[PDB]
Amino acid sequence: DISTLPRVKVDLVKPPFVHAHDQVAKTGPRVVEFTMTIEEKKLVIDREGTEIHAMTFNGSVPGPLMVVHENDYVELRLINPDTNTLLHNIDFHAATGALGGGALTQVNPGEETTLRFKATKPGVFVYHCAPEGMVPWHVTSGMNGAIMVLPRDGLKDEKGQPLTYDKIYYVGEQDFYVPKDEAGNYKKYETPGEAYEDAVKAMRTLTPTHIVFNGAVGALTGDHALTAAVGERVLVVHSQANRDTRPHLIGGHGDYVWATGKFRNPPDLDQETWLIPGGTAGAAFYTFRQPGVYAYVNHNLIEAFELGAAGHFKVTGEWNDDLMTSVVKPAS
Amino acid sequence: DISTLPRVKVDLVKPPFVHAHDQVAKTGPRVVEFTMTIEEKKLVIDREGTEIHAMTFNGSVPGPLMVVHENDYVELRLINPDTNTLLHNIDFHAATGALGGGALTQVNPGEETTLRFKATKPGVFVYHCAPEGMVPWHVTSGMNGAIMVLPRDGLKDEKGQPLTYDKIYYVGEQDFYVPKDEAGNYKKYETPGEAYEDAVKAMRTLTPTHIVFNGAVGALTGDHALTAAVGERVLVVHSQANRDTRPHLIGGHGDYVWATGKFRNPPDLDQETWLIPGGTAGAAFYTFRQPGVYAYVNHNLIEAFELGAAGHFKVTGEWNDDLMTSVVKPAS
Amino acid sequence: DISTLPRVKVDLVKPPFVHAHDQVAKTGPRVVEFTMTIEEKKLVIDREGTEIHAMTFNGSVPGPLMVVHENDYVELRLINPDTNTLLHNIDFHAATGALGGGALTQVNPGEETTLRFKATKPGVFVYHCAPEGMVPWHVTSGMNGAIMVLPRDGLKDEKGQPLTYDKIYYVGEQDFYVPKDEAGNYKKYETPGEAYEDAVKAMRTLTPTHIVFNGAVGALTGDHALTAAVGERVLVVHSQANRDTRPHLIGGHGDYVWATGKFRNPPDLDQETWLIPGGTAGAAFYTFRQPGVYAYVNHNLIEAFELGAAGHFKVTGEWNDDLMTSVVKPAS
Ligand SMILES: [Cu+2]
Ligand SMILES: [Cu+2]
Ligand SMILES: [Cu+2]
Ligand SMILES: [Cu+2]
Ligand SMILES: [Cu+2]
Ligand SMILES: [Cu+2]
Repeated sequence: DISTLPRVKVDLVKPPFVHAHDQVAKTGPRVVEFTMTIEEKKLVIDREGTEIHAMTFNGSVPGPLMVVHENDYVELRLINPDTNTLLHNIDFHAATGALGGGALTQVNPGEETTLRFKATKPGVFVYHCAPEGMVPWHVTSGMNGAIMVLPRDGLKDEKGQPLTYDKIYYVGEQDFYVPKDEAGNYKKYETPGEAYEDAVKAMRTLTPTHIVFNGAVGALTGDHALTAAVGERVLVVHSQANRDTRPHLIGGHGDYVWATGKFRNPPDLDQETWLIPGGTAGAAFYTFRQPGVYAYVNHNLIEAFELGAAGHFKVTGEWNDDLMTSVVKPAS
Repeated sequence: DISTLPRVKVDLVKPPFVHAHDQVAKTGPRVVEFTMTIEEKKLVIDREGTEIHAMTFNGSVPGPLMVVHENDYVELRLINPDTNTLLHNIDFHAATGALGGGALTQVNPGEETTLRFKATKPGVFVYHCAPEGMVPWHVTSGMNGAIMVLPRDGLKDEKGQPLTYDKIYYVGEQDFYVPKDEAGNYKKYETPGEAYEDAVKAMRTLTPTHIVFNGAVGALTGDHALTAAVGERVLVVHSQANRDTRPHLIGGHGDYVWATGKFRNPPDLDQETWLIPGGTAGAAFYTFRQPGVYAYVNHNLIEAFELGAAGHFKVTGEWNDDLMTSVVKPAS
Repeated sequence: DISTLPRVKVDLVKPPFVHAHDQVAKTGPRVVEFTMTIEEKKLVIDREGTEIHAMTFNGSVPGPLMVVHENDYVELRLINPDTNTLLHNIDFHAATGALGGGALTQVNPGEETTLRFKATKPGVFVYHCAPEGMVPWHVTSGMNGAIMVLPRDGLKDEKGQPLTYDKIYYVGEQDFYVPKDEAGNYKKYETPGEAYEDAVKAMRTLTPTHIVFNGAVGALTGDHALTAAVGERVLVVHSQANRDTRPHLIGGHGDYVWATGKFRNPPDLDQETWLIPGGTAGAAFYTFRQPGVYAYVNHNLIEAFELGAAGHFKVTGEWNDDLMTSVVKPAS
């Protein structure tokens, strides 16, 4: 009887941060209540000032990471304010039935809905908007995020020993398909309906114009670089709702990686680069061993360094000359 | 001595259906006899009426699924009728030697050949035509299928317990590269030889114009939707002879997935989306838990919803409100 | 104390060959000394005579395979002769810290540097040049290779039994993005600086013009085909520094495959095709069972047969008619 279960309301946070949670379940199964408000907004996605009409969950690309435990119930109140122009919904890859909830959550502007589903499978999973006839447009406009369903006894390694993270970050990778004129400049549009056929044409090329982390070129750099300390165990959750990606920590590794994100499977060990298929979330665990700057990239290096799929970690602590040293510094 | 083994003749069926077979071998090793007739034919592949010259095994794209057990012999009689215009052959990824049989099966129109090979490795495997100098043209014109080699004691889960399916479907995913003029309209051709250089040019773009299941946009929808009942265990075999794909059951999961199709390996559990590399067949097992419509898609959603890589399951049975429910239906 | 360890100097060889090494470590940990000299040179990459300005480690594309054991130290002297024009460096995916060494190895023409790192994780790993602001240009101009870090007790199968190879080959797969004019012909450039923006434009299309093994179309064919004998156990290491690939041995299999290259993980068994993500090296082990010609390809068959990603094995020995035979040779 679900009415007899504890309810807990979660207040979500902006990626790449993640709301507070317990890795090992400190309660029995609960109904975990989330609220997200859809926001259609202009977003500047690159250094040139290219501005698109983004479709977001909770004002961000990606949408926030939701975190529950296996066999919790997820209850989501989805709000589509009358300041928006489009119909939206939500599909959870974690859920079973009704197109992941999409069939039950169609909200016109000025409407809201509440969906409840049982999180029966542990893993990281994509969620995204999926309105009938317009699915890839919404998804490639930013309307996706992820949900992590932790095993009730937390994460385990390939031998069944606990893996406990000290920090968790969520990197949502977004492929945008900004329509171009024949000279190659980005086109700009007066209404969503007037943009639609050109959006479809741009998507059909299958060639993204931008591939970004946390919604824009350089979003995870500078004052917004990810941080860690030598010796800290960090879990990076990475999602891509539409297109394959291949994350790589430049200077590091994925010590334990669930490339397709599902925690009943033993992790892959010692990965340099891992493939997260389009429509999947993955998770990588690493213990930092050296200080300094790391780049976290999609290792199609064109996608990383020309199209935007690169962020930074800044790591504090002691340098280990046993692991790496310059013997002879560059010289004539 | 192969002459002392039982022979069994199989009558193949059109995808997505699969010929009758036993999951657990009820006989010792056998010579399993198949016959396929090559058919070059016009096929309408989309809702616009785009018509291509398809090259098929047995009149279908994909070719039929063949099913044998490990250490059976597969004996194929391949017929190229004099009504065809091209040289064809067959390469089995399940076979060992002679380019998978391709070197031994070159049949001009009006010729036939019979190949026998030992199915030494259990899994789902691609087969395709591969004529010297013309390989990707034949494959991307539809001339591919798959063969399933079951373990003699049937499928097993990650712990070695039996997995028995109630139903099996074969989804062949086909990438077509229809030549376009500079305005972007599809070109139409008077002879294969006159089409060839433009086919090569179109392929070289590496951008398919269509990506379809069972040979056409919408082929697995409507009266031809896949079916199941709540509680039925379904195995979906999925092949792609040329290009990576990422299957996803919208509203469901891959409970047990062999993404690269080889049954000596433990399956991946609880998958949302799985990556089947180009030139591979994969297999996913799911037990339906909810009724209604499911979409089975390539989760590059542009490929699914704009280029054609989407089918439907219609599932009968009882709705489970514990797994999913609308708490508050969409309202103002 | 690293000064108390044995030092061993390795003399590298040109791919696809690999320098001599022991699979099982016959000494304790060592400092393994390598030297590579950067060479910028013109390379003809296709049958049409398309000539690019390649950037190489040691004069080859790919760079040579380095082979050490887990917990050895790798000491590399990198030389950038004054006959080159560009700044280069080296990033090892096997290393920990300083962007894989890239931050410590920036060498202008006329400079050299020596880097030492501890090879703490067993596997095959990519190395590549990665100069700040120019990374994908150098990598896609050929400046990448791989390093194999063997477990001290050699390779093991999924049950922990030894796997010993008789022969090893290194196949580096290179994606080139040769700039094209609007008619589609390759453009040719007077200086690197004058080529740069067009190189960037070509890369941004995300569509390689050439995808080659060992630096050119047909490099691993004819007198340079890979060789083996029936019954020989062969390990093929395959890297791709920028783009996903899907190797396949036509007529064979990957008996044991580490698709993402890391030997602490059990191998995948009986693979037809495997996915090596961009920025990764993988390794496949096969025991030949049939003589003749095999094709080793990227199984996007357009990439293989139109863009160049195909090589040959020539295998000597006895034909096994039990595994495959022509029953009825092609006839009217
Ligand atoms: Cu939406
Ligand atoms: Cu989805
Ligand atoms: Cu053919
Ligand atoms: Cu093939
Ligand atoms: Cu360089
Ligand atoms: Cu790298």
